[PDB]
Amino acid sequence: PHRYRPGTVALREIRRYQKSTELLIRKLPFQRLVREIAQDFKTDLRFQSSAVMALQEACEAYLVGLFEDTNLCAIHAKRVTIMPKDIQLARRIRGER
Amino acid sequence: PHRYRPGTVALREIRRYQKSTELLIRKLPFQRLVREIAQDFKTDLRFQSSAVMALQEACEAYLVGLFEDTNLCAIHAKRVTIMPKDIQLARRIRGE
Amino acid sequence: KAKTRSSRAGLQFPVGRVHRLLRKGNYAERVGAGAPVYLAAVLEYLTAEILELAGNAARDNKKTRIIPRHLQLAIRNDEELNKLLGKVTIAQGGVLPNIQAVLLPK
Amino acid sequence: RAKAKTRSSRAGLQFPVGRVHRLLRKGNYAERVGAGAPVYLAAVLEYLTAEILELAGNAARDNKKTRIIPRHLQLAIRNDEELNKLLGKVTIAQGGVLPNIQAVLLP
Amino acid sequence: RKESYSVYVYKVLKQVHPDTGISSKAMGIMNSFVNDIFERIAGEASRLAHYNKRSTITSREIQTAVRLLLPGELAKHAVSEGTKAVTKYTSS
Amino acid sequence: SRKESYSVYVYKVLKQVHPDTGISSKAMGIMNSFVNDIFERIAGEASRLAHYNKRSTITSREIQTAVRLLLPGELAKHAVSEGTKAVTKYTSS
Amino acid sequence: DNIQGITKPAIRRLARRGGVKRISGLIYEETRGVLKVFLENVIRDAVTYTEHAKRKTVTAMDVVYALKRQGRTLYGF
Amino acid sequence: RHRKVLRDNIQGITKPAIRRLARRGGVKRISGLIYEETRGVLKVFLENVIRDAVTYTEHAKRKTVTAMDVVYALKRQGRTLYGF
Amino acid sequence: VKRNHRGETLLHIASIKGDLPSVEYLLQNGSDPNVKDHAGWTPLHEACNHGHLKVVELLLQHKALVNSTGYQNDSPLHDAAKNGHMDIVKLLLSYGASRNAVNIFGLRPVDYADGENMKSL
Amino acid sequence: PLVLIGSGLSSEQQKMLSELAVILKAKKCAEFDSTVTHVIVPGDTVQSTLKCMLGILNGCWILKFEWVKACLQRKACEQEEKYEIPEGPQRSRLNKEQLLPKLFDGCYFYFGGAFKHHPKDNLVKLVTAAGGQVLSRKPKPDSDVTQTINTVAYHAKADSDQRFCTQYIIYERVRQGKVWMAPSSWFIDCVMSFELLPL
Amino acid sequence: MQIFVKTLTGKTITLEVEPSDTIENVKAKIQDKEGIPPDQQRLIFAGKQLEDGRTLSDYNIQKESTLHLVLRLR
DNA sequence: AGGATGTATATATCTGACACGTGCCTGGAGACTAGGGAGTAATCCCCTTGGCGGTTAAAACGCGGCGGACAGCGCGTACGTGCGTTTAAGCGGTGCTAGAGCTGTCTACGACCAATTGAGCGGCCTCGGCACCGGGATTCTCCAG
DNA sequence: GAGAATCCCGGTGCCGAGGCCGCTCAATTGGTCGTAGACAGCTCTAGCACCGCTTAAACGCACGTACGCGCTGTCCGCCGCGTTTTAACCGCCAAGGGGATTACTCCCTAGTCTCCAGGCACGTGTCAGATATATACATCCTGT
Repeated sequence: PHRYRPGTVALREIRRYQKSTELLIRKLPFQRLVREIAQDFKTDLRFQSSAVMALQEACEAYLVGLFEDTNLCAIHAKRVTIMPKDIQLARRIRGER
Repeated sequence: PHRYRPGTVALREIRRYQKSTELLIRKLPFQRLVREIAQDFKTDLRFQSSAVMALQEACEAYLVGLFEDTNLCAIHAKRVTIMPKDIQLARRIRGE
Repeated sequence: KAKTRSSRAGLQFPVGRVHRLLRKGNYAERVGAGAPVYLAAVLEYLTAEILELAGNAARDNKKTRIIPRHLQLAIRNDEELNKLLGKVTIAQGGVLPNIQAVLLPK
Repeated sequence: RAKAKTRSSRAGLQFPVGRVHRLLRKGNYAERVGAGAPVYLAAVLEYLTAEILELAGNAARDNKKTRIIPRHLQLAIRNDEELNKLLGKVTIAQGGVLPNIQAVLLP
Repeated sequence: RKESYSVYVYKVLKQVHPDTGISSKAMGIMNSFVNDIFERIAGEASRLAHYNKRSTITSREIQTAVRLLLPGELAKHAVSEGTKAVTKYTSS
Repeated sequence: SRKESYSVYVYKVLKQVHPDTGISSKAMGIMNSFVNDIFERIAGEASRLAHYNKRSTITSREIQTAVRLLLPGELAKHAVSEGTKAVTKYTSS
Repeated sequence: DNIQGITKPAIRRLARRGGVKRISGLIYEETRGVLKVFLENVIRDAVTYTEHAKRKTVTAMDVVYALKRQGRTLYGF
Repeated sequence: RHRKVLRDNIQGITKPAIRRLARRGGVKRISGLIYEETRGVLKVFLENVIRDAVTYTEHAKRKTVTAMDVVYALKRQGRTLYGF
Repeated sequence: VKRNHRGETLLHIASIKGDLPSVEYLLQNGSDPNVKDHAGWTPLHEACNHGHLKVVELLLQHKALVNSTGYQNDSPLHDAAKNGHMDIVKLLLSYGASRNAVNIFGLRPVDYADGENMKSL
Repeated sequence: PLVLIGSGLSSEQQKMLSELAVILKAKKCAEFDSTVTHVIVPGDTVQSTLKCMLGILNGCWILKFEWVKACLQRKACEQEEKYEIPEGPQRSRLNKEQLLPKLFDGCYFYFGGAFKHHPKDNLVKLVTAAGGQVLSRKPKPDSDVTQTINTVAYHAKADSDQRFCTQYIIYERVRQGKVWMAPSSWFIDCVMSFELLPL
Repeated sequence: MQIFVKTLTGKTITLEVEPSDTIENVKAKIQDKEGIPPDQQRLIFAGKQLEDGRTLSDYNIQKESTLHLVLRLR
């Protein structure tokens, strides 16, 4: 057997995923989530395809930005992990209550 | 030789200044600052009396709003004071 | 006689001035007849709400007028008006009082 | 009647001038539009488009390809200092992120 | 000859709170408030009337504009007040 | 006939600034929305600048001021210049 | 209950694209909450725009306008 | 027909003024290097506002910056002001 | 050395309005004659610009620089021409005022005069 | 009002300079402030550190460690103008002590590419301390904003082609109109000799 | 001193002049190589029309600059 | 410092997306006329810059001592890495009604012009609510037991 | 249990809110005219519900190694208070640039026929880029 020590494969993942462009979250569960949320404001709604694609793109952008801000906040306090307090602080400075 | 201990006068000043409405930036220096920058951009200007007051109000509200989030970031790291690193994290997260 | 348009609708805010401002402000080619009788009511309701909540806090401090501090205190305690006016600065107002829970003495 | 010479040719432009005129008149921006505004608008728009498409092709020829896909426009936009503050609230589709790893995570 | 909504605010205040008054540095704030809300609502209604290939800015446009701009609870009261006013006006 | 686009006009500028490159399909959509955004912004600013001073038209000066307001840094001092050139080639014909 | 379709590895991949290196164990629930709020707002505005014009199909321009009303322009469509 | 100027005037915004602003903010203990940072931020903000104000003024062929111009500038940036 | 709000020292105010005994006292008491303001002017500059000959004489007689530059790199001769005078030009030229220095716009002092005798030199 | 600053002294030498200044009772400085009107350089040749270059550009003395030794021995005030590093960082003081313009008074610069041997912020600070200005886009030699500039550049030679053409592109045909192209070596040499050497 | 002139069809013509001439001479030199008559040409430089009767150096033109040429027919 | 896993090169081949081509229908161009928005001169008078001076509220300089920030070392549990097992995403088919677009008539709603009259703006003017000042009361903190 | 600081209670003076008057300019009434928006009606692009399968990705368990979090010392940086030196704030007088209105004459833009070239939907074809392959070689660890 031969192992890498902790903290090495993570850097490889960082380098890989920051160079591609494919979509990350799967495609069918997102469709079902959107339909189940929107099924409380009307009754017989129908969706095109560009609609779910656009929603997915915007959601991914939002979450990636949030995680960048959280990481900066975490490093600011002499740590390397991230925890819920960081998400709360980032979102409260931004102005989203 | 009576003497308070460090930490009490600050709370009193907080309570006093949070319950009063008045400008605290010494008008005439502020006027000269605005005129200096204006001299930078164009030549031989002249200001009304209301422009300077509007600018004073806006530029005080901005700084108060910044210092609140600075204090939050400082508390977040198990400290009581503010240093010149918190301002930068605040301005970075905000988007400026 | 002549029954004015704002008095046959039950309102107090005007109805003709809004018509003129909608017609000569470059918003569309034509403005219908039931267009101002809605804007007037909405504006009146919002103003009544704000003024009532301001007068209350004005009374709770042993005074009989309204100065800007009272409007500032009545806006930042409503949890539904604080969202509509979030990027606004009232002149000659102030800030709400709150000290954090850690900096207090033991 | 003489031979027709279009308005986009007298100014030495490539964007249209008839289309900009028509869209400025039937969009309710004012009650009457001058006869010199469309040319100004067309010139400005053409300059911006040229400035972006010149910077895209450099990053295109870097990775040894002969087309322009959205990743290249994202790179070219996010790597300049003035074109960033103008488009600082837009998100390109099928784009990505700039490479940046913090310096207190390396071995 | 300038214009200002400085007489109607008085009537609303006299009918909600009988014995009170307004200082001069507090009428300008109400003026600016009314003007800003007017501009927001009318602008959104205009854009919504243009996104459909139509030319008249009717009442449904204002309804949808109010339902988009104002937050949750205030919307129901606002819509009810407007509808009551309009139906009383068209009845007579 | 049907919906109109700005796609026949980006290709020409491309062939003029870079003579050996093409452009994909989605990139054309990006470049086709980028123009509409800027158009609407500039027109909307010129309208209000005409409404404040009690005027009633849109002329070249309004567009000049609208451009100088909402373009940052050294992108103004270039664009303005370009614009002027066009008008001077127009009145002289 | 369909919020569980956003699994654990998906959140890890988004985090990696962010730039983080070590994730904690109580970070997933908060992510799901934030996502729910965002989607709720956008979808409600879109359905209002759709119901206005007397239709029954949410199209792409509706979502584009809904995102534009908050500062998320989203070129591309 | 000469021309005079002004320089080095950001020092009138002294130390106790920054302290009073911080007190109204909510802080309790202040370090000894926040002052230069505060002055820098203030200068940047004021420049960004006065530029647009002077542009509006020079459009209408006037020579005095009025009160409505600062209001229009601040509304352009993103922060409105009620009172004038 | 308590300066004004514009940069001007006491010698500047003394020079901008001829008060020769005051300048004599101020100089004998000790005051450096080469101190620029916020724009870049020097006492000799204003002295030669407004048109008082005796003050230029007194300043020159105490080792003041003769080719110093200022706003947009204008020499004393530049102002002495652009306004129009007779005596100060002769005095300066006798003292060694450079007649070939150039300003930021690329012009020479000869290009800023109107008189025939002025253009003669 | 003498001040002090160091540009390569030793730790023991640093303590020695501290003690010498204390004996002189003058304010010291670690970060490069504006009023730093004295710089001590270890060796006997003008080095290529950022501090020494900023010192020669702002204008002050560049003295050697022999002066430190002499001040330690004689214990008196000072004796200047005997150990100044000659031949090139001397015309700068002579230029600043006679009310003349700065070096790059009327030039425009643009940086572009990847810089490895030297960072970017350092060069930007050097340019903005010299007297010129920095640009933000590439100066194409066919645009109106480049052709409509009338600013002769002082400090050039008597009559040459570096008097009407004053724009530069710097990286890490040589004159197409009014725009040049030059490597970083020419810049960093131009600073440490106080003369716009041609081409 | 060489000088470039540019025409709306996208071409470049080169000329050689001295810095004390007059616009009429430049138009004559242009007609000596183009063919258009010297009564229908108008030149543009730095956003302003040029009149006939002044010297080149008055408008601050130096070596290796560019002028634009426009006709008057249509 | 070999041994073992990734990542980069180089070369086959192969399918589906880009660049060019040709009828032809709707929107841009040349030539003319009628009316009102904006460019250009004069002239009245409100309000911004530049000085002078006495008085007292804030800014600048210094000192002795305590609470907090930054660097050490010592435990114990929560998260990173490689495996073998079980769930359901993605691809490619085919049948199908519901709802988005287009077209052709025909009528109820808003721009436009004229004549007559009350609401809302500018200026005067006088009494009550608030700002400013001295005096006992009561709450809150620190050294000492 | 004492010191300083904050809250009430009268007490005099002073200017800005709340009414009031003529009159001027926009809102109301009473008409006609040319054209958007409601409402039937027929054609056909695209979205929802199914089925089988091949294989990439989500679940579940084990072991051991950094990293989070709670202690205990050492000492330089910042708060609080009293004396001295600087320039803001207030009230006052004088001179001249430029913001707001008012008129008169002319050049620039909306509104209408007419005809000729620039741009859109539809076809058909050849080359740049995505995939499978062997392997050449550039980091990462554990042993000594």
